[PDB]
Amino acid sequence: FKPGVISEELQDALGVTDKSLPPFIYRMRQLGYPPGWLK
Amino acid sequence: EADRTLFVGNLETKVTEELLFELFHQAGPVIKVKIPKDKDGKPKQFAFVNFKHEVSVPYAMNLLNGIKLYGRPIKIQF
Ligand SMILES: [Br-]
Repeated sequence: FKPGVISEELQDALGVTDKSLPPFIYRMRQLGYPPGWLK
Repeated sequence: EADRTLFVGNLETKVTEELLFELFHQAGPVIKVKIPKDKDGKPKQFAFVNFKHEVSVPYAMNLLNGIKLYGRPIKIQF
């Protein structure tokens, strides 16, 4: 599980311009570590 | 007895099962994503995301609801 690492197909779907900007990591830091990955 | 299924709607037509798999994989391990068919075999505008664990469902709701895919914000009603 590598958070915010996504494929090029998903980047185009998300509309991400810059591949070095990790998506979803900012909010995960707030929500906490996804519980379904702990187990 | 545990419900690990999410209903996600308002999907743009280009959204695929593999695309949703990778996206919801961020919220937790995903088992499968199914986009049901119409009476003429047409894909519907919603999908079922089945997680390995129930706890992944509320988390994905907060993390991923409203995210725009191809300009269309997904709606996670489940
Ligand atoms: Br986000």
